[PDB]
Amino acid sequence: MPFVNKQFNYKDPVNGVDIAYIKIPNAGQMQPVKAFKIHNKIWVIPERDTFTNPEEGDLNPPPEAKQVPVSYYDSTYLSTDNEKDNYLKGVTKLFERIYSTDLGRMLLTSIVRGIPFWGGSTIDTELKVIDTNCINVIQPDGSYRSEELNLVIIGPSADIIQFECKSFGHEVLNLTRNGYGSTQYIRFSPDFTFGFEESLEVDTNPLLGAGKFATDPAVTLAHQLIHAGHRLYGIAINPNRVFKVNTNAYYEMSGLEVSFEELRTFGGHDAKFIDSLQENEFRLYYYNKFKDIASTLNKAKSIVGTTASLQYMKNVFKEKYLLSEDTSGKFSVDKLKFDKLYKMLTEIYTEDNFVKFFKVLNAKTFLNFDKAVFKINIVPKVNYTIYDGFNLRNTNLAANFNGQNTEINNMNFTKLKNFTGLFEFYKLLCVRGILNDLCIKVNNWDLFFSPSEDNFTNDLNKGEEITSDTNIEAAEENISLDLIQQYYLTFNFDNEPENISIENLSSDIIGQLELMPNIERFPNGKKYELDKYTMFHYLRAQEFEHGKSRIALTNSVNEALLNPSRVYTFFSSDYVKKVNKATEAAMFLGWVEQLVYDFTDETSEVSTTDKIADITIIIPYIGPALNIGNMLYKDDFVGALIFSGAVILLEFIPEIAIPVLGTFALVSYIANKVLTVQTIDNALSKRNEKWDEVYKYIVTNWLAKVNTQIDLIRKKMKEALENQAEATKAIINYQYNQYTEEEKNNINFNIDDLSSKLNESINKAMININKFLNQCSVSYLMNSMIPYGVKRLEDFDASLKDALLKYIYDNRGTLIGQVDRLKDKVNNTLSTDIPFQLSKYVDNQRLLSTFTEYIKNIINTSILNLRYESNHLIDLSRYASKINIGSKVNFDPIDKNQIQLFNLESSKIEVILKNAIVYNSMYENFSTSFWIRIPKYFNSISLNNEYTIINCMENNSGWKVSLNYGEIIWTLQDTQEIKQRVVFKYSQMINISDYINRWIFVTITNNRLNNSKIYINGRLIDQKPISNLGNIHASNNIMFKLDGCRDTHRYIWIKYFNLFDKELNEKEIKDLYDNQSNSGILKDFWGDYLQYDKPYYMLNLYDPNKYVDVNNVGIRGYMYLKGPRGSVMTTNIYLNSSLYRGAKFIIKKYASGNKDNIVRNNDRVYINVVVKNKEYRLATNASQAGVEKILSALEIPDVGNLSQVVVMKSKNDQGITNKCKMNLQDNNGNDIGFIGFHQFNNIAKLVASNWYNRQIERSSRTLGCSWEFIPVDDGWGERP
Amino acid sequence: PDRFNNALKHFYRKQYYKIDYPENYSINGFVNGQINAQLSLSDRNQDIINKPEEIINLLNGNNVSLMRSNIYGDGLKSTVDDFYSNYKIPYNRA
Amino acid sequence: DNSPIDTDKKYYLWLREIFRNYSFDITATQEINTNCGINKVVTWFGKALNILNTSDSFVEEFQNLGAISLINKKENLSMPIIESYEIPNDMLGLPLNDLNEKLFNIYSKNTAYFKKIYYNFLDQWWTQYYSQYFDLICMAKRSVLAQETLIKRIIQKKLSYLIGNSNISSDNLALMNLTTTNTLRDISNESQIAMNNVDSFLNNAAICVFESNIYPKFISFMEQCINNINIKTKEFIQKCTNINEDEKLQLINQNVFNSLDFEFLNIQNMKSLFSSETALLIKEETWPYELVLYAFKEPGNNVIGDASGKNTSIEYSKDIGLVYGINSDALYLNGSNQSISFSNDFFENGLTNSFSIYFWLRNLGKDTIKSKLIGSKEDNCGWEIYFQDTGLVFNMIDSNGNEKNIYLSDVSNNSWHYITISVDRLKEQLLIFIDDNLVANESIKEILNIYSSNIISLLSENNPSYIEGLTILNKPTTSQEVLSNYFEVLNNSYIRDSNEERLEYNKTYQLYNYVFSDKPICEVKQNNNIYLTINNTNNLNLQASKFKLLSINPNKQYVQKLDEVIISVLDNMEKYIDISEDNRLQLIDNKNNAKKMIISNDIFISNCLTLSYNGKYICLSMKDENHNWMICNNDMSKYLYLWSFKP
Ligand SMILES: [Ca+2]
Ligand SMILES: [Zn+2]
Repeated sequence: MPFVNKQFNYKDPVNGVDIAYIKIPNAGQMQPVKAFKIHNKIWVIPERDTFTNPEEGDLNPPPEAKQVPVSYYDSTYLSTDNEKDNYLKGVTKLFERIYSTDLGRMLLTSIVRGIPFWGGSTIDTELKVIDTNCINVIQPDGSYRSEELNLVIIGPSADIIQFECKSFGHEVLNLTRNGYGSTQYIRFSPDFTFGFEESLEVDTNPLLGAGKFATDPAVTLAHQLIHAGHRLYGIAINPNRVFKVNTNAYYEMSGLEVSFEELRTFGGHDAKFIDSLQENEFRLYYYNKFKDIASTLNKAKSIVGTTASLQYMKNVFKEKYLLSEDTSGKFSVDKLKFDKLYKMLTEIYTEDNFVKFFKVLNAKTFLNFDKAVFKINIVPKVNYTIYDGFNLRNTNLAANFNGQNTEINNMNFTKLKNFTGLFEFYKLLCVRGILNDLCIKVNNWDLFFSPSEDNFTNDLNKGEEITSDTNIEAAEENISLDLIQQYYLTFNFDNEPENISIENLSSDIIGQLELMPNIERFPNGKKYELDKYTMFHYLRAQEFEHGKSRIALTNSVNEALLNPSRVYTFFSSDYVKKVNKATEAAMFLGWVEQLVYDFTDETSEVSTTDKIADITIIIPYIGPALNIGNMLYKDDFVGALIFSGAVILLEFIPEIAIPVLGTFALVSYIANKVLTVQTIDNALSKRNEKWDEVYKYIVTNWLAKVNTQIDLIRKKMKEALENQAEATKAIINYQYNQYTEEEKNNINFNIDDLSSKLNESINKAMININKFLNQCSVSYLMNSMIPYGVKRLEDFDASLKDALLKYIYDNRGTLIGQVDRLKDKVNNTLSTDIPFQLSKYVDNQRLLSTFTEYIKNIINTSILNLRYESNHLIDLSRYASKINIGSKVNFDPIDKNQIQLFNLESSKIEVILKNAIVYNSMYENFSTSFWIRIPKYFNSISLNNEYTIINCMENNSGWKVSLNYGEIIWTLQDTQEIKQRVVFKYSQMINISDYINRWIFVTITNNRLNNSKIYINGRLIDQKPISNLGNIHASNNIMFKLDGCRDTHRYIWIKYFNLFDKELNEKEIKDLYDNQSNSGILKDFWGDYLQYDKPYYMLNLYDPNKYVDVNNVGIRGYMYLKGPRGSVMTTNIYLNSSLYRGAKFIIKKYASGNKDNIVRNNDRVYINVVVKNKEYRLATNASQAGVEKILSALEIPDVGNLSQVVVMKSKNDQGITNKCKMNLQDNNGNDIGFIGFHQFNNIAKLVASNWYNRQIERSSRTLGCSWEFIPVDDGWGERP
Repeated sequence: PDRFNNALKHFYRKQYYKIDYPENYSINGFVNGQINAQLSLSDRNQDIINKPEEIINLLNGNNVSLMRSNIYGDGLKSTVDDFYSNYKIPYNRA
Repeated sequence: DNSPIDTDKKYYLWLREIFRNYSFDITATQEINTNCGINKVVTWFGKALNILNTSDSFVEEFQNLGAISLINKKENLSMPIIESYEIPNDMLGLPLNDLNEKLFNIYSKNTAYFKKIYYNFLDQWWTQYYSQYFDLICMAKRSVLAQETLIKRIIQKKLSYLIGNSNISSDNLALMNLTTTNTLRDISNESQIAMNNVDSFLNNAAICVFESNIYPKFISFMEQCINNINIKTKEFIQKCTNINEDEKLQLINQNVFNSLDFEFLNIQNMKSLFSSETALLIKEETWPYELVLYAFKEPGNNVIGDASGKNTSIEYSKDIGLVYGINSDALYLNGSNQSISFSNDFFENGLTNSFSIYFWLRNLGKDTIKSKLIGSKEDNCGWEIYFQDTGLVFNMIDSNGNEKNIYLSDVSNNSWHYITISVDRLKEQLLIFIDDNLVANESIKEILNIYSSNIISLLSENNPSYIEGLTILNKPTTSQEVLSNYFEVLNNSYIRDSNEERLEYNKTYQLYNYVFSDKPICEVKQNNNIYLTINNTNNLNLQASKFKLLSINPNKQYVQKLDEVIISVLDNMEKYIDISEDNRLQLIDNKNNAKKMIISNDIFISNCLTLSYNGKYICLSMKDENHNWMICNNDMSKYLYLWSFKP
C-alpha cells in the first residue's frame, strides 16, 4: 500500500510517461528539466531551482544577509547525478513516511483530489483549464504532451534551507485565495535539517539528551504539504495578513515576520494566536468563494480542450469541494459540509498534529527558533526509516528521542556553518557608568516577542438583537486524536481523479509567479541607554571564551562583564570559594564529588509556600540568575513573588483591553406567547455564549502576550544552567591539567562522565523550573486577566436582567399566568456566574495529564523492564535487550511472570544488555526492583553459605544480589576492588514471619554521591555510604541463577524485575510497590493468587496464634478460633508456629463468569469446610437473635435456604498486603455481614456480623474480619 | 503515655482536671472520649508542690541574675553507679 | 496605626488574619537532606529553645552539623564487657562429623551473642540518646502551648473589649462570641499539627543519631570481636589431631565470620518503634473525617450510619431505600417526603475553618427549578448545593451578605457524578471538581463568617436522586487526592453501562462506539448473512440493534473485568455473535457456534468497555459501503476499542 509504486533511479532513461524532460510555465524561455511522476498529479524535479523564477537564478549568497536566524549556501549542492539520485530517493522516502500515518494518508489523498479548478473560461457557459496549472511532457519522439498536475517538489534556491510553496498567477484572479487553486511548486531538500533546543520534555523524559536536536525532515515536508493543501483549495490566508509586533523597546525584537497563514499551519498554540472574530471572517470568506465556484459550475453548459465529459469534470469538482447536488444537477454548498472540510484542511492538517503522529521531538512553537543547520542522509535504512524516522526501534536511539540528539547520534548529523553571522542582527544594550559604558549585543532572536495590540480585534462591544428565531452557535470542540479518527474512518480513499487527455498547450507556457509583498528589512544595531543591569546582561555575564587560562566564578555581575576570566554565578558564595580554590592532586576526586553534589544541591532547591493559591513551589535562584525584579537576596525574590504575584516575572505588563459588552435588544411579539418565551430563552442562551467568548478572548491574549514571556524566561534559565555547568567543568578541567603526568595517572578522570552527571542535574532542575513557571503563567491568567473579563460579564448580566424583566412586564398581557415563573428563570439564571475552566480552552491543563506525565517519567527511566508477554519472557523497555532462557527455568502456569529458578546450571536467565545501557561510571545513579519468594531454610548446610542470584559483575566490578541464611544482600564494587554491601536480615525464629517463604518486594537505589539504600515492601531498611567508590564498570549481561548455593534442593521465585536509570525516591518506591501488588486479585498467605478448589488452612489477622476448628458438624454445632498453634522446628535453623493446624476452607465457584480458577475481587462464592477429610458448606441462619450470626459447617445437601453466598474482597496490608475479607449474603441480596469472630462464654465463634460493614476500612491494625488463606507449599513444608 | 512514662515528672508539668461520675465518666469511659471530654480544671492546681531538681541561674556579663528557671526530676531513685560498664552480656543462655 | 475595630466585619477580618498568620508561623517546616535522608524540620525550633540559635538560621546550621548537634551530652556510650572466646580442649581429637556439628552449635551461639550485643547498644541509645530528644520534643511542645496561649489571650482581650464597649449589635456580639470559640478550636488544631511536626522531626533525628553515631561504634566493636573469634577458631582447627588437611580448610571456611553476620540495622524497625497503640488511636481520633456515610441492607432492615468516629448524629426517614451505586449501596431520595440530616458541631463552620464535601450523585433530572439538595444554613448564612437548570449551584454566604453563587453545568444526565467541593481558609481558595475535572477555582477572600447550624440537611427537593459515599472533611482537598479517590473507588471489578451503573447480564442495551457516541450499532445483511455496522446515512432508518450479554453461569448477575461473555441480539429469533474469516462480526443462528469474548475496561474511562477474542480486540473498521463494520483487529487507533452500553 505504498504512495510511490515505482522505485526510480535518476539515471533511468526518459519514457515519456512517468520519466521525462518537462517544461513548467515561465515568463520567458525555460530550459527543460528531468522530472519524475511519483504519484498521480505529483512530480519531483531533482534540481536546484533556478527555473521557477528566472529573476533569482544565481545560487550564490546575497549581498546582504537574509534576516532569518539560520541560512546555508552551497552552490555546488545537487549538481551531480549522484546527489540527484539521492534527492529523489530521500524525497520519496519522506512521502512514504507521511503516507504511513493516518493523518498523512488523508493529507496526501486530499492533495491529489485537490485538482486546480478550471477557471480559464471568459465565457461562463464553457469550462476551460487554466494553462499555468499544467506542464509539457517531452516524449522520446520529440513531441510534447500537455498534462495537468497538482504538486511539484523541486530543489531549493540559493538558500538551501529555505523551503516554501510557489505557484503561478492569473492576470486578475488570486488562485490561492479564491478557492480555485493553482499547481504548487515546493522548494525542498531532504539532505539538510535544523537544530533546536528543547527543555520541555524533561517532565516525561528526565534522561533527555544534552545539546541540539534535529528536526525530523518528515515534519518539515509535511509542513509545506499543508501550505500546498491550502493553496490547492484556494483557502490560503492573504500574505499581507501578518502578526505585527512591537519593536521600539530595548527588550523587544528588532522585528519579526510571521503570517496568519503560517500560524494556521503550525497549529497548536501558535494558531490560537488568531482570535475568534478573524477566524470567523476567514471561514465565511472562503465559504462564499466556494459558493461562487458552485454558481460558475451551474452555468457551465459544455467543456473545452479535453475528450473527457462535462459530467466527469463537474463530478471531479463536486468531490473536491464537497458540493451538494439536487435532483436537477444544480450545485450548492452545505454550510455543514463546508465547515467539516475547511476544518480538516486548517485544523486537522497542522504541524502540531503531525508531530503527535510521528512521535518525534519538535519545536512546540515558532518562537523556539532554529539555532543551527545540519547535513543528513536519510536514504539508508541504518540511518532513517519510514516507521521510526531517526529514532530506531529496539535500540538506544528509540529512547528519549536520542535518534534526534545530534551529539548522541552524531554520525547522522554533521554540523555545517550557519551563514547567518554572529550577532548579524542585534540590539545594543548599554548600562550607564555603574567607569564608563559597558555595552553588549543581543541576538534578535534572543529578544522578547511582544504582539501589537491591533492584532486582537473583537466585536465584544457590539450589541445584538435577540429574536424568537435567533439561534445558537455550537460548542466548537477542540481537536483530538479521536476526532481525527472520526474524519479518518469516514474519509474516502477510492476515487482519485483520472489523468485526462487535454488539448495541447503551446510549446512554452507563459506565466509568472504570484507576487510576494515587499517587506522592510528591520533596523539593525539600535542602541539603548539603561540605568540598570538587564536580564540580557546577567545572562551574558555567565559566558566565557575557551582558552588556556583559569577562569573563576564571581558573585559580581560587574566584575564578570568586565573580565574575560570572570564568570558570574548565582550559586552561593560558598560554592564560589570552593570551585575557585587551588586543589592538591590527592584531593582532586573528592573535590569534584563535592562540586557535583553542591551543584546538584543548589540547582535542585525548591521552596514551598503555603500562603498563596495557585503557586505551590518557588525556585528562588531564578531571581539572581536573571535579575528578575531587583534588589539582593533570593529571599527578596521568594518574598516579592508571594507578595506581588506572578507579575514580577514579566518583562512587560500586557494590555488586556475588555470593553463594556454590547447589550441585548429583544424584539417583541404581540399576543404571541410562544414566540415571546423563545426570545427570552434565546437571550439567556446567547448570554452563556457571551461568557465563553470573553473567556476565549482572554486566553488568546494570554497565550500571545504572557505565556510567551514565561516561555522565554524558561529557555533562558536552561541557558543559565548550562553556562554554570560549562564554567564549573572548565575550572575542574583546568585544575586537572595542572597536574604532573604521574599525578594524573593515579586519578581516573573522565570529563564526559562528569558532563553526563551535570546534565542530569540540569534536567532535574528544569523539571522544577518548568512546573514553577507553568503555575506562574496560569496564576497570572486566573488572577490578573480573567477577573477583568468577569467584571465586564457581571455588568452585562445586570443590564440583561433589567432588560429581560422589562420585557416580561411590558408583555405581561401575552405572558399572563407565566409572569412569576419567568421572573424566576431570569433572576436565577443571571444571578449565577459561569466559572472559568482553563482545561476547556487549552490542551495541556487537564488534571489527569499530570498523573499521566508521572507514569511516563517512571516508564522512561526503565532501562530494563522484564515481563512475560504472549508466549515469551521479554524486555518491554525501548532498548529491547535480548533474553536467553535456560532449559530448566520454570514458569508458574497460573501467573507466568512468576519465575522459578532451581539450583541447576540449566535453570537460568541471561539478559544481554545493549551497550548504551551497560553501566560504566563514577557518578551515575541507578536503581533495581523486583519481587522474590525465598523458601524457608531447612538445613544447616544453608548456614553461612552466601550464594548469588542476580549477577552483574565483570572482572570484580559491578553489582549483584545475593542471599544467605535469613539475608538478602546487595553488593557494589569498583574497578579497584573497593566494595560496599548492604543487607536486609530476617529471623527464622519467629511465631509468624512477614518474610519467610512469602513474596517480598525489594528495591535498591544507588546515589554515587551519597548512599546505597535497600527497601523492603516499600520501606527503607538500611543504607550505606558509597561515595568512596571509584569507577564502577558492570557486566555486559545480567545473570539470574543460583551461584554458589550448597543446598541442592534450594530454589527461588522471582518476578517483575526492573532496572532504572535514576535513584528512586520514597514516593516512587511506594507507588511502585502498590501498583505491582495487583490489588484486583485476592492473594493467599504466601502472596500467590488465591484460587478456587484449593484447600487452605485459616488464620485470623487479629489473633494469629489461633486457628479455625469445628466444634460439631451440623446446624447445632459451630466453628471457632482455637489454640495454641504449636510449633515446628529444626534446631539452630528455624523455630516457627505451625501453619497447617486447623480446619480447611475451600472456595467454590458460584457466580464465576469464566474458568481460570483465580479469585478476583468481588467474586460471589461458596465456602466449603474440610473436617476429618470430608466437605461441608459454610452457612448460617441469619434469623437467630443478635447481630452476630454464628457460623456452622453443614451437610452440603442440607443447606436449604440458609445464608451461604460469600462476596470475596481484597484489601491492602502493610508489610504483608495479604488482607482478605468475606462478606456473607442471604439469597435476597441482603448483607449478613463480614466473617469474623465473637466471644460467647470463653469460646471464640466464627460470626457474620454487620457491625463490620459499619466500620471504615483500616481501623487500627487489628480487625477480626481480616483473614489469611494458607495452602500447603513446598517452601514451608511441615507435616500435615 | 508511651515514652518514659514513669519519668514524666521531669518532662512535663501536670495540670489536673476534675472528673465527675457519671457526668464526665461512665462505663464507656469519658463522655465524648479522652480528647473531647469537657473537664473542669481543678482548683487544686495552685496547691501543687514545686521542688526543682535543679535551678538554672541566667546572669549577664555583670554577674547579675536575669532569670531563674526550674528543672524538675523524674522522681526515680538513682545510679549507683554506671550499669552498662559493669554489665556482662551472658554468652551461655542458662 | 489603624482606626480602632468597630464593625463586627472589622473584627472578623482581624481575627481571620490573626489565625492564618498563626498557622503559617507555627506549622512552618522545611525539608532538608541529612546523613540518613530527608527530614521535615521545624523551622522555628532554634528560636524557640535557643538551640543552634547563634546563627542567622537554625535550619542551615542543623543541616550542617547533623542530628547529634541538638543535644548536650554527645558521648555516653560504654562498650559492654564480653565473655571471652575459648574453644574447649576436649574437641581437639574429635572425628569430622562430630567436630563439624559441634562447631555449628558454637556458630549459632555466636550469632545470637552478636544480636544480644546490638540490643545492648539499642538500649543505651534509648536511655542515653533518645531520652535527650524526647526532652527536646517536650520542651518544643511546651513552647507551642506557650505561644498558643499568648495568641488566645490576645484574641480574648480584643473580643472581651468589643463586648465591653462598642456599638456592635447585641445579636452581632453573640455571633462573634460563638464564632471566636470555633476559631480558638481551629487554633488548637493548628497547634496540634505543629506538635506532630516536632515529634516526627525529632524522632527522625534521634534515629539518625543511632545510624550515624551509635551504630558505627557497634560495628567497630563487632569487627574487633569477630576478628578475635576468627583467630581463635583458625588456631583451634589447625590443632585438630583427628582430621586431615583438606578437612581443616573446609572447616575454617565453614566457621568464619564477616561483617554481614552483624549488620542488623533495620531503619523501618527504628521508625516502627514510635507507632504504638496510642499513636494509632490518636491518628484515628484526629483524622480529617467529620462524616463518612455508610449504608447496607440487613434482612428486613436498611442500615445507615457514620464511620468518621466523630459525634455525628443521623436522623432519617424510615422508608428511605438503598440501591447499589458505584462502589456500595446508595441512598434513594424520592424528592417528596424523604430527607436525611447529619449533626456535628463542626458542621456550623465559622470564620477560620476549612472543609471539604464530597459524594456521588445520580439525578433523574426533570425540572429546571432551583431546589435544595444539601446544605447547612441558619439565619441565612452557610452553604447550600441546589439543583438548577441542568446543573448544580454551589452557594456560600456570610453574615455580612457576601456571596458565592456558582453554576456547575450539565450534572443531571441521569449518570453518576463525583462532586468535590473544597474550602481552604489558609489559601483563601474555593475548589470545585466534577468527576476528574476541576470546574471552578475561585478566591473566597471576600467571604468572611459562614457560621451555620450544626446540622447538614440532605433534602433533594423535587428531584428524586441517588447519593453515595457522602463525606465531610475538616481539611481542604487537592486535585491529586480527588483523582485518587475517584479512580480508586471506580475499579472494583465491575463493568459499567453508559450511566456508570453496573452492566448486567440478561438486560437489553444498545451498543455505541466511543468515537461515534451518538450512533448505535445496527445490523445489515450482505450475502444472505448479517453483519453489524453504524448509521452514517442520517436517518437511513436502520433500527438500533438490541443487545443482551449472556454468561455460561446462570447464577451470574453483574458483569466483571475478565468475564467470558456471549453477545446476543433480538431481531426475529435470537441471534448470537460470531467472528468471520475476515474478522468481521456477524449475527448467527446457533448459540453453539457463538464466540466467547472477554470483556474488560479502561481504568480511566468509567462508562466504557473493551472486547477481545484470542487476544484480538474489537473495534470499528474503515469506511466501506459506506458502512463501518465491527471487526476483530488489533491495528486501529486506541479510541476505536472503547464501547459503551446504553439502556
Ligand atoms: Ca567574563
Ligand atoms: Zn510555513
